[PDB]
Amino acid sequence: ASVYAWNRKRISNCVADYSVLYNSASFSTFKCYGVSPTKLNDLCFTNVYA
Amino acid sequence: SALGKLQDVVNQNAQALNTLVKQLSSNFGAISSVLNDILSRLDKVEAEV
Repeated sequence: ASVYAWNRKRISNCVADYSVLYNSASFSTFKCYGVSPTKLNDLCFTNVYA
Repeated sequence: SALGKLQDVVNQNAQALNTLVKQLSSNFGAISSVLNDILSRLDKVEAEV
């Protein structure tokens, strides 16, 4: 998206592997707040909004 | 109503303990009041603070 018209994608009712994300050296930046990326795989969430 | 001098000793210990126990719910500037949340959300280098 254009940044004032920013996109939001709802994620719900599914399983994921965040190591597929944090291992991906293509990301020129990767940071986390209130959670550690290496600890994401033990969690579950209400929904997620990307 | 005559037994106030004894009842007060039970009441003051309950007021102290049900404050000491309830302070486990306080955040103190951390990410959660419950310790297992931090340990299950953060790696130890972030968790130690």
